[PDB]
Amino acid sequence: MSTLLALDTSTEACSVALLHEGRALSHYEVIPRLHAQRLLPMVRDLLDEAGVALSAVDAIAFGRGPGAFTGVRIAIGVVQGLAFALQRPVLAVSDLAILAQRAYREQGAERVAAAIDARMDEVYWGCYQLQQGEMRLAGSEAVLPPERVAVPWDAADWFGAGTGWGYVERMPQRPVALDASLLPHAEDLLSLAGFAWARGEGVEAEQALPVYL
Amino acid sequence: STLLALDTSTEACSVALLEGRALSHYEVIPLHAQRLLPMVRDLLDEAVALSAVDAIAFGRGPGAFTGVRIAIGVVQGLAFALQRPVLAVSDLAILAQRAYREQGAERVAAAIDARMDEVYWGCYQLQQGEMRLAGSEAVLPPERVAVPWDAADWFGAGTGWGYVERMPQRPVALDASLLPHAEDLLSLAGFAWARGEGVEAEQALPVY
Amino acid sequence: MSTLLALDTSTEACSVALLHEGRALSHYEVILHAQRLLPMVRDLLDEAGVALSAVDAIAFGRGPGAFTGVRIAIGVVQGLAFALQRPVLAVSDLAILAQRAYREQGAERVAAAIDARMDEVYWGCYQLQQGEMRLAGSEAVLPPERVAVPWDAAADWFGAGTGWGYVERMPQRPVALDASLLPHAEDLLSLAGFAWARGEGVEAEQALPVYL
Amino acid sequence: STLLALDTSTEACSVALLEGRALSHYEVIPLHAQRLLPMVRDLLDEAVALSAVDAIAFGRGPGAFTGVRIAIGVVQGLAFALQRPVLAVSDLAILAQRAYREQGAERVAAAIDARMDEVYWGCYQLQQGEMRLAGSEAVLPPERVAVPWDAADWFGAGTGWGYVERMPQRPVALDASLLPHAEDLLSLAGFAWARGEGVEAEQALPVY
Amino acid sequence: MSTLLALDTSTEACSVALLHEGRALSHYEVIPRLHAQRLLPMVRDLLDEAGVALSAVDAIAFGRGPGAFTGVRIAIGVVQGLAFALQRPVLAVSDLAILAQRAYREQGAERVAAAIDARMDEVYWGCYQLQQGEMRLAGSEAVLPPERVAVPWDAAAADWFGAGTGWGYVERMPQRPVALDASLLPHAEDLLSLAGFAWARGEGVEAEQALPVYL
Amino acid sequence: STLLALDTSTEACSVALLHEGRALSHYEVIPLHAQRLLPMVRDLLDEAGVALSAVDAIAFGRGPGAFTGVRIAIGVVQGLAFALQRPVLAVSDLAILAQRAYREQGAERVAAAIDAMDEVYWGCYQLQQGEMRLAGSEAVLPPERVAVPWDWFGAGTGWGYVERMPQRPVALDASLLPHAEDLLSLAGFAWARGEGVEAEQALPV
Ligand code: NA
Ligand code: NA
Ligand code: NA
Ligand code: NA
Repeated sequence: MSTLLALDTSTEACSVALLHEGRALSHYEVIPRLHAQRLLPMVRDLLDEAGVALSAVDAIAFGRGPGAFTGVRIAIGVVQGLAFALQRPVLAVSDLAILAQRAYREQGAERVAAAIDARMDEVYWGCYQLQQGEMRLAGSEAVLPPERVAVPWDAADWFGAGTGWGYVERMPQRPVALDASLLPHAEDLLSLAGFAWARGEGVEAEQALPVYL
Repeated sequence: STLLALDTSTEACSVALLEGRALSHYEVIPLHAQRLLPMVRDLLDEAVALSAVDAIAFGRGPGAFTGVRIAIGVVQGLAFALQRPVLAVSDLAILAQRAYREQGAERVAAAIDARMDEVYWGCYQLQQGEMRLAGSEAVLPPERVAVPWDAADWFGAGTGWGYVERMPQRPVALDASLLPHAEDLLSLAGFAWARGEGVEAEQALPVY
Repeated sequence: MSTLLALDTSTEACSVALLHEGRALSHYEVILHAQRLLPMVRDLLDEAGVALSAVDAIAFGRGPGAFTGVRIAIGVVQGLAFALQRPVLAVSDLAILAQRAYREQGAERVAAAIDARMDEVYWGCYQLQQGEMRLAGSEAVLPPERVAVPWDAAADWFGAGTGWGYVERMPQRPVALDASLLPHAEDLLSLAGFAWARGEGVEAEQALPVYL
Repeated sequence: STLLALDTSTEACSVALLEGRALSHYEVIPLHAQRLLPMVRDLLDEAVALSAVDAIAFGRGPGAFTGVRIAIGVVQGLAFALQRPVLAVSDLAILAQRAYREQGAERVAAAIDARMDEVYWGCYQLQQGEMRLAGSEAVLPPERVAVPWDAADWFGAGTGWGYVERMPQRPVALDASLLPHAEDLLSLAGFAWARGEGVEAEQALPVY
Repeated sequence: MSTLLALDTSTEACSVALLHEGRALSHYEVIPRLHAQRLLPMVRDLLDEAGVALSAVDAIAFGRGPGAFTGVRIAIGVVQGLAFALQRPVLAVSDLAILAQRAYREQGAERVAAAIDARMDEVYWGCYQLQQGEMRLAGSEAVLPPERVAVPWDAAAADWFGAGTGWGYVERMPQRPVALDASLLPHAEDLLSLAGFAWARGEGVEAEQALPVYL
Repeated sequence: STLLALDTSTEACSVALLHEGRALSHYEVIPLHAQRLLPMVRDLLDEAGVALSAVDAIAFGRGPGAFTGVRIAIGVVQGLAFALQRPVLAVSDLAILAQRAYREQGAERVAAAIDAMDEVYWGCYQLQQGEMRLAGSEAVLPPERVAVPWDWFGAGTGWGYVERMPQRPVALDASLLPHAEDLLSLAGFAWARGEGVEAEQALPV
């Protein structure tokens, strides 16, 4: 039924995805910070390949951060512009959540501690737990030095996801399994956006905003 | 009486008002020093004069260190210039009252996520119309957390319940995503105002 | 009939402006633009009672200026322009200063300087040609000591922009200067007028910042 | 005109007021949500009606993340209920004006200590009666700090000058212990008010 | 009979051109994109549009500057890489000459003083005069403060045109022409015209050889 | 797989080839890259008895490093790949340093640094199955702000600004530059994972 567009430029990965008639399509490229250069062309190519008009889009999902300061904000701008002009709602979704949901798609983890490298020798951190198909946040998200990091579980199997885990040796807990290369991917944003769209969580374009931690 | 209710203690930003009618505005976005005042103005006009307000209620915390303090400063300012009293209410209590209104929970163990791998903890039991603190509020690791009832049927409300697995006891049902809501603060303020609990603007302060 | 929307967030100023049926409206506020720019755009179209569908091109400040601020404008403009299928008009923020200084003080020769990161200034010199401040030479990012005008030693010229807080380290200085001017969308719009008239518009995808 | 001036951006807590007379109250203690409002009341009475105030000035920062925000919230509240405009002023500028009034410095490199081993940096030059920003304010490591004058005679004011040894240039004289003072904010507000720079209570916000 | 590919990325403009069987074809695009993105796609599009295979190219011309020494560097590398792989000669051509050839094509000017803005209060300077359809340098190019630039013809009696961004400095120059165009930029089509004259003289350098480009 | 690898990221100029599982390399320090790179490619090719048409993919140092030298190697690579119709492999110069310092000094973990005005290019790498993989993220920072993600080596031009790092290492080489053989190593890893891209998309950091 619902046609949803998903954009993420919060990290080194620039990706875009489209839900249309139950089918999901994605483009994903890693570049460094040429995002402004490549985000629209990608939307254009995806719509073109799918044969979907932009007017067909019911809502635009975006990675709201945390991640790169300028990166995140490029996504925000494009999305703001698109949704205001179309007069459609937007869905803000955490990049830590996107990480979590990807680790669930690719590695089958149901309990993920998402961590993203951050400026000034901290990392962004949020732990997620599968609930009815959706990785949902457990506790709160934060920017912490890797030393002060902690899980909300006890004996439980969990996964370390994201480039924050480059700091694993400096961190209290080590998980049974881990992936420190993993980036937010728009395909997974699209899944999360679906759950949010089902609960009707969409907002006006003016409120498409980045997070502060 | 006409009462005004503000809360910025969590991700949630919320304002509410009580002539005899009761209205609420609730927006989840982390910024609070930007959207608070507008929400006030939007509500006063879409319902009423500001100088008609007899008292102002607020979340005193616990919660976000800066968040609670923004609401306090606003309330401190509003009330001083108006020369009206204020109504200090706990955010754990608001959660309690919310879980009552929403799911009919008469016994609510409220837990809000705190810094440094801890939770703010408070247990509330429905007395007359109101959730009321059973014992005292604390800041604890999740493994040291405890309830004052026998385990009876009780509810877990708030973000602190992300740590449920690490706690020594779990309720039948719980909502890990509940946040303090200004409507519920307003209910709680009714009880406090009717009991003459108001204080002068200066004494409006966050909890420690 | 050409209707032009103009956005600028390159510096602490956030401004929008509209050109419709030979009329020019503009708002300007000095204060996180991501919160403010789009609401301003809304209020403005409302105040002029115009619809976004009417707009033929969107003009923007392409920098130089704040790295992230420029990018916020570029992102919104890209997004508006793509959904609307309209072309975009890139205009320099140094040019906008020059155009403002001409409007506000009659200066026909303006050395625009915007304070840049790491003890440098963005520098560009402009002179009036048929009512448009046009670039004379190149824009650059320079230490203030290495800054130079393309004109003969005082006709008079004017120093415009926050780069002029460095006037004492510069090898020369004008008779008059305003180190407090910021880009203003009304001037962006005047400039846009000229660029639209020469068909300088480009696809939404190409709305990008400059690097100096 | 009658103007009110608050600042809680540093350790210092300070309030000041301008009928034609000018009075100041200044106390150094780290708490601000407690002593601010009283200082307001003490000053209004030992001099004047609150509803007589035409505008309110405040330190917008930089400084203490929570500190600045407490003053903002107070000012946001006061001004809204009074329905008067507000006057945003930088704390680095206040330092500049203070070092002028106190030691006669016409060129002041203001530096306030910041988190994460950095300093807030702003250079000010006396123009007409007022210190005015030369270039822009920044948050820098002390080794990257730079002045916009030739080295002429200039002054270093504020806590950021604890890091002087790590900076690439040092002035003839400096005061590492200066803090923003409400008197000086009030001077700076005069210039801003006379230029019609006031804004509506909501737009009162801290700097980033 | 000769097939030449031409590209220029020395300024804000990216342009590409092709001589094939006596016909010229060119695309010119002015954009803020970094060239690295757009130069190859433009080459691709032009070849496909003309129906010419890369392997049919006899030689490749490029503007060797002066100009933005980022876009010039891009050009030097692409062309050297394309030519190393094809094993075909390279034809370095001055951007000051390209301007002259352009002012001649567009404006009819047979004597052109090309000037391009340079770093640090200087301009790149070169004077050009028509010979047999080709604008030809007289006598060398320099990077000079604007007060020292000079023309080799009589500044007043002769008819000459000023071309390029350096003419921003015209007030500081010891002479000026009746007409100038300080916005004029290099165009690959005029690079092509000049490449043909150079090719016809047996110019052309293997990619391996030291390139007559001094940056 | 026949792989060709090029670096002019810094002052050093180097090229390498992997043909028939043999790895060959030419290294030369010369402050002149738009002049010596292609000769080096041709010489190395002769010495391997390989024709450029044999090559399946072309690796290059994408930076960071000297802005001129990087932009030329990028351009050369794009040109080669467009004409041969071959994919390209972008590899960080900081990773290349880290791979060199492993091969040469045995270092199982490296903190690569390259001088940029004031700031220096920073990246920390760890060995994982013979490949020096990035730990956190690469960054441009002033020398003082530099952090580490952890018996660890310090590599590159940027370790000349050692004082107030704040951390000093076990051992270090402040004159270590990127080397094509180590770019080659890293490329083989990238190749094997299907990381190749179009010539069009070869771009610097
Ligand atoms: Na980090
Ligand atoms: Na500067
Ligand atoms: Na060009
Ligand atoms: Na010049």
